[PDB]
Amino acid sequence: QQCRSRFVKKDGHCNVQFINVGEKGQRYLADIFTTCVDIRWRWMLVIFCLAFVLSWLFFGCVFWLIALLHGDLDASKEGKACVSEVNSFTAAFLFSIETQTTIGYGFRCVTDECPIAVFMVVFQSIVGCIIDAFIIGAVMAKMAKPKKRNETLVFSHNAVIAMRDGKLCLMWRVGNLRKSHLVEAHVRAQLLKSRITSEGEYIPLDQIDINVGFDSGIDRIFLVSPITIVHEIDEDSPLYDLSKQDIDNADFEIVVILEGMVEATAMTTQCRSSYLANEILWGHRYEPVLFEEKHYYKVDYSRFHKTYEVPNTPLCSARDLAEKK
Amino acid sequence: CRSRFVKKDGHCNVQFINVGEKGQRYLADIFTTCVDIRWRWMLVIFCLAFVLSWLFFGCVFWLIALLHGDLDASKEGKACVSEVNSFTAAFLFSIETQTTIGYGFRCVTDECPIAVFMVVFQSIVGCIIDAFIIGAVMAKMAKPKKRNETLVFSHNAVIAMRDGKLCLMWRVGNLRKSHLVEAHVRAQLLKSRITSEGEYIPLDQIDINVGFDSGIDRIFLVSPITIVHEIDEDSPLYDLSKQDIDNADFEIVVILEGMVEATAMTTQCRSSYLANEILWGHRYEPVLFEEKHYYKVDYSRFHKTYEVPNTPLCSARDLAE
Amino acid sequence: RSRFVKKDGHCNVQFINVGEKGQRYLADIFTTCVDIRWRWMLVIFCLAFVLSWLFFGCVFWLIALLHGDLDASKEGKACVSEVNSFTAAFLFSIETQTTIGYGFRCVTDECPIAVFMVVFQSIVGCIIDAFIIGAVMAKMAKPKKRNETLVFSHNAVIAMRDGKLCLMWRVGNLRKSHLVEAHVRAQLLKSRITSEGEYIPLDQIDINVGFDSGIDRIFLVSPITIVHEIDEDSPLYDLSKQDIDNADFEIVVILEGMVEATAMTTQCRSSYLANEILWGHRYEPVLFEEKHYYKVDYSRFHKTYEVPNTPLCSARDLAEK
Amino acid sequence: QCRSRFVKKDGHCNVQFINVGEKGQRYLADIFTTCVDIRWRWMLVIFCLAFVLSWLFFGCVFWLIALLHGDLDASKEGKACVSEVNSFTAAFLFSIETQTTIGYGFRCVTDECPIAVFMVVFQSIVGCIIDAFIIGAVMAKMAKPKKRNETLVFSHNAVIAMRDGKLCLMWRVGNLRKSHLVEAHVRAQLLKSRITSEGEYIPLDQIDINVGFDSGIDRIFLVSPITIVHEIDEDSPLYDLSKQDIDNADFEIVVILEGMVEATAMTTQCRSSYLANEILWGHRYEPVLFEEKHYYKVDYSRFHKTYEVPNTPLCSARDLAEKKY
Ligand SMILES: [K+]
Ligand SMILES: [Sr+2]
Ligand SMILES: [Sr+2]
Repeated sequence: QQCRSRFVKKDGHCNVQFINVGEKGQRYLADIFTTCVDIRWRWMLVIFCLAFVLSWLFFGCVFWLIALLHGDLDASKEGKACVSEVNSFTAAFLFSIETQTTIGYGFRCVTDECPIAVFMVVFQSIVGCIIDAFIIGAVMAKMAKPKKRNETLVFSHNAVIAMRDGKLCLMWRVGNLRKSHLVEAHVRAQLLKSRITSEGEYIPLDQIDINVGFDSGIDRIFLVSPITIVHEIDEDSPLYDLSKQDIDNADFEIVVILEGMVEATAMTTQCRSSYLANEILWGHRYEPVLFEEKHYYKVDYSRFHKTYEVPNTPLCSARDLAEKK
Repeated sequence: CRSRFVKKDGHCNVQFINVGEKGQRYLADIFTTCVDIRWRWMLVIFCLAFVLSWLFFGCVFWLIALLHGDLDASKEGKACVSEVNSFTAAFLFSIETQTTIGYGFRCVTDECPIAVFMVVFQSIVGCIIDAFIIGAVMAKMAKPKKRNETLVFSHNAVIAMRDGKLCLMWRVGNLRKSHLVEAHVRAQLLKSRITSEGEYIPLDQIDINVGFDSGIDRIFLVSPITIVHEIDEDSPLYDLSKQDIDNADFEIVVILEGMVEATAMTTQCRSSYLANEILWGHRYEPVLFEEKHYYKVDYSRFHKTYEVPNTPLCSARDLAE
Repeated sequence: RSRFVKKDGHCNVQFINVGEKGQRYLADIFTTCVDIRWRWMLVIFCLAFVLSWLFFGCVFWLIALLHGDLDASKEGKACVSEVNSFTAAFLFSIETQTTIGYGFRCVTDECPIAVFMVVFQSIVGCIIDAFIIGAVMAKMAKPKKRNETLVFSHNAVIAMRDGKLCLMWRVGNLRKSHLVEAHVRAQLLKSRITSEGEYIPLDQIDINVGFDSGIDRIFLVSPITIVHEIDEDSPLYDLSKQDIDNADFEIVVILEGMVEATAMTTQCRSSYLANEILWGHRYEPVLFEEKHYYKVDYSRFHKTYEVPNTPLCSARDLAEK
Repeated sequence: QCRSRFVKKDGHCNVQFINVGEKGQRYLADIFTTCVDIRWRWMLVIFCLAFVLSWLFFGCVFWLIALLHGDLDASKEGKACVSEVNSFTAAFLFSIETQTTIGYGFRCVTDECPIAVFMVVFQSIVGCIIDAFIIGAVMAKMAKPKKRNETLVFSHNAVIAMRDGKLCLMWRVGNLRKSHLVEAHVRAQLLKSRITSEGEYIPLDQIDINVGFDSGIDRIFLVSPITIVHEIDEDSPLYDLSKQDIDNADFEIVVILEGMVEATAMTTQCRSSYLANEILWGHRYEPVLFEEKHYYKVDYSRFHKTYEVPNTPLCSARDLAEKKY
């Protein structure tokens, strides 16, 4: 048994990667989009709250400092000056809130007594506008543009290698839950092996192909109802020599690919799966999915992941039939 | 009289009965929720949500104001949020503050630390739901949905003589000037078969070689062109009689795939011909509008054909025998 | 003979009657915003929004005069502290829609309908602002549809190479950006009559440049020539030099390509007309070596010279016969 | 030794194109290109200066209309359209209030100035217009991903190997991050300068390397770094090369691995080559994807290294072809 070396659909990559050079640095150099991917709904709101609240507290503190520096402290008696109608540090609170949130309560109005105040408040306003633009841009970017949803495609696990049209074939079918059929639906079949070269060397992992009809052009299936993609057996095929004990006591991963174009959005969907050692039940044909009605046709998934029996099949190897000249 | 898997265009029968796995959120409350609520009721839902936000905030301010300074009225009363004597005062205060309106008729005074705390929280709330609503209304101008406008198939298809053999033919019609990039084309035959071992297979799909290996499938489409399918030994329509053609045992589905300019939408088109639109003989009337500098076409006669005087009926391998 | 059907070389096509299925339902916003393209839409929308301002000003003025004709001043104040009905209401609407809190007038508790009405106008104003800002964002962010940076050549360069006849065409890229998944095609347009004796005004034939062999996906950083070897499968296998000059066959080339950092599939069309032909010509070695540096220069791109010696109509005859 | 790729992507290292200006002039006529060229180095200052110059222009025009008509013409009587301002700073601050929609109640306008209301409604309109322009400009960079990533990478060291009774030009490709690719092409192109049959010096030209385009083994499903075979044959143009021929001569093997990043719309691809000596005769590759006892973990520490094969034939392809018979 192996039960690894595949994408995380069944089992998985099993503790991905190992200690190496890494080179996955400068995360915050371009974290504009990665953070929006990672932050998630859990604490984005509090991130914005804390960032922008500290943003106006810094400026409120500097207004408080300049108010202490100039104006009232020079002469508290009479002294027509700035910080009118407000006092202390609550003055800084209210001024910062009114100016940042563009609220016009009008209790405090700066004047010619503080010529630096106009420059200070205009710089504050432009910085606040920039920060608001950043916030709204981030919220827009996370909400609408990405679409992480691809589960409407499903690969039936149970599969069969058996008789068909006078020859042998191993088959697999796909299903969908809703409408909006795919466009340019490819299909592939790859087999995981371990080999030793003729010169002599241990190759740990090897990829070999299964001819599902790439050169015949029968791969672009128009999928509205489940269909069983098959593979005829021949001497060119790498599986012409397999027995029951051979298939049962040896492990090979038939990884499958159904990369497809979902409707509308330009997200290239792609699904992966494999059958490890025993999911292929020899001599177990498939059942009809017919749900015919007098008026038109529909179907439900009340018979998936099962099989009908066949008692009369050549219980032998693929080349055994070729032996019978 | 069969299933007719062809989708909405032309004949239409596609659906599913039982429900699998659906949920984890309204439907997305992310983007499909905005998709389904197009035009109707989305403005109503969000505007009622926002006005209920004002109602909640103003109710809280009214409660805190009546708790704080309403008890000692008619005796000085230098409490916070002055100029309040009823619910309407605090309600309109919330209206101004959340709409960042600076009327100034309202007041906040000092020594009311809870008031400023709630003011900053409600300001943040107003800002964040303003961002949410602007992002939501943005999505209306995000996905352009179209299934027409320089892409359509033909209501008429026919099998007829042509140089070499009989051929199934079909054209694709257009509306405007715009062209198509990577124009695929495919034909599939749906029928029923029985395995030699013996078992009922009502559903079987076979391919029609329109020249996938020969490379004649990417058509530069500016005027309608009749894609044709030759007849050979590999084809399943090698020799069938008139009873076969007027019988209903096969269905021809035709599929086109393209990408309109200045967009990333993989447009797909599907059409059907069961047993009746295909006719024996006949020929398409040419679009013969070759004139001076005035270059024109007209699809007024697009869906029509005429009849050949005399044509062979069977032929096939008659020369060898 | 002159019914050209391309776009970038010369000529075009037009449509008449065509059933008129391309009728706008005004349900499309992106196309409407694209069509104007910064010409007059800013003016259209600013006048739309200021007429909304005037509508609101008029309705506030009407309600004010409704209350104004009742109290007639010299009473317990009013809902709005103003005397000039039109100007005060207009400025009130302006400042409220712009969130300006000048506060020269008041609100009072005598007009709850005024509170309801200002709530509705604030909602309408925020929705309209969101709509306009979203439209501007959608139009500006979506690119201008450049569709350039790839250029074709002038005339067919039918000549000899490696002892065989061949047509060649080069491609220029003035910028530095490269292409991904660059296809290449070549279609010949002509007129044909079938063996049965019927007229086909327009017929397309393919000119393979490497399909089914893999040599069509060029990695384009230096201007490279694409050539078509002459074989039996080629249509113009052997024919006189005078007739091809008299002939009006049209060669159209397609260089579908993907430009970096986008999702738009570019495509280019060219014009090679048979009325002018340069038989037996060869281009210039654009590649120049600069010791430590390498370069090419497009000053001689649209130029070719003549080989002093070249076989004429070197067919199977006189080479095997 | 002319070429187009030295060791790595963007390895042109030459002069920019000259004598062409047909469609490379109107750089500023576009907005997206201007946003792409500019970065956060100076954008803050650009927006700041634009919007503050709008401020100054509006303040100046309000001050000019105040001089034209108002209270300063006849200082007596309170009949004026501003209850304040008789100074540049006050008018500027009023312009700031109007632009940033603060809402200070310190000043207002009188009904006898229809110009004033016309001016301020145009003021609000243009304020909204430039606010929308700024927010869209700042949005453009945040949402659309423009940074280039290098999750996939080639191998520095490549070898020519005597494997499976034939000869190959072995090379493998590594993936840094865990993410996978969709529709993974692979190509190999030889750059050379030749002379035609009649005797003309052909400039730089490209020839193809048959990695299995027709056999269909090019769409590799990449979760473990896998080598690429070539299976040198008589049809290949590398047959006549000998042991010293590769060293004395030179040739550029450009490799492209066009791929699709997960859940996006970018057709990423990478370019690399080997000049004349990076290819080592014989040699093999260590099991970089070494099996770990529990499950699969892979270390790339030994990625760019090779193991010296004890004994392999050292001759040309024609030599082995003739030695066979
Ligand atoms: K092929
Ligand atoms: Sr605002
Ligand atoms: Sr694409």
